[PDB]
Amino acid sequence: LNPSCKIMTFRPSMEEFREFNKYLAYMESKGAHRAGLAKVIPPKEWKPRQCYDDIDNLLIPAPIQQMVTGQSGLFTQYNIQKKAMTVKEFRQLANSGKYCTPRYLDYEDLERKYWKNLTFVAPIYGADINGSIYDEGVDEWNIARLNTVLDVVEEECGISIEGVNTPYLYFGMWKTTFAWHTEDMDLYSINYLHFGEPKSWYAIPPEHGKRLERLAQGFFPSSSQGCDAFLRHKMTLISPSVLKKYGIPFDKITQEAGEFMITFPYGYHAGFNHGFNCAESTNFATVRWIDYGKVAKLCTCRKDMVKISMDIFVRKFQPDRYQLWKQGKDIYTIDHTK
Ligand SMILES: O=C(O)CNC(=O)C(=O)O
Ligand SMILES: [Cl-]
Ligand code: NI
Ligand SMILES: [Zn+2]
Repeated sequence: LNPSCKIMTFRPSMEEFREFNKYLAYMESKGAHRAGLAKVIPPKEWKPRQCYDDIDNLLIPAPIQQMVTGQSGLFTQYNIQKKAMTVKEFRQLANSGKYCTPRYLDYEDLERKYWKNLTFVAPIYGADINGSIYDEGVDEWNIARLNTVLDVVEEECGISIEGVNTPYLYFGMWKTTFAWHTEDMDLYSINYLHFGEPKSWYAIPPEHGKRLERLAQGFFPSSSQGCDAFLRHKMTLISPSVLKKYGIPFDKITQEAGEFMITFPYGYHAGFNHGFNCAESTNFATVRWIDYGKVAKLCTCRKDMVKISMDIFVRKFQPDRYQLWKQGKDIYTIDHTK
């Protein structure tokens, strides 16, 4: 139990680290999941890639100019697609006077500059690129193959996981933003920062998630009017100032190069990149997630949003409740602490 619900940081030895699934279980046994987010710093000797030089040549097919509109800690974000770009070209763009990180004293100061400068120059994010940049043969915490319940269902049972378990690359520059969200189907996610400047995160404990949603609904009654789960559009920014004022409990932490972040089922998070960087992420599941999956509020307003059938997971891992669940009689409220 982690009763404060504060974001925990783990520093495993190489032996404790080798097995991702085992380590995640250890993390949750210390109450890591109550914060909605955790940091894992792997041992210094562990390198998922020996040389990042070739990545400069990688193509970013569809870079995204992030346009923010709003005022005083409350913003909506929309994307404008830009020309394809190599990573080398993107790096040079990010480091130019227009797009580079401002001078700052410390992270708190930099955070302050972010919220103050959001509606000026629009940053460009190289987001959602299919792929992994781990060397072949790296078997520890390989984002491309984590072997979680998600992978078992896909391979043993022939069920479509939706490419929820496929790796994505994200090249950030200063001010590039990720709006408040939980993962598709309220899954876990894992995020590794390969190289470059940090990434700052805000997190809300799963046990206070509904309070963020309520606050969001108040500030964007428009958005809310058109969609039960509008936060899933990933367009809504709410500053910590606004959160503090309305008493939404949250925590913050900065991920540095070589660090893993793990977000947990129904753990709301958001944040921004400090400058040029490269992160790799995917979604994954555990048995504990199943109850979240069966109860997840989905996007009602679009066509192609991600929706995974929960039938196989309930049938295979919750056989005691399967029939009751299919009858609509599996009624419960989730203990985000267990
Ligand atoms: O780095 C980003 O663009 C945001 N990442 C996440 O929301 C995540 O890894 O779960
Ligand atoms: Cl700035
Ligand atoms: Ni996320
Ligand atoms: Zn929607």
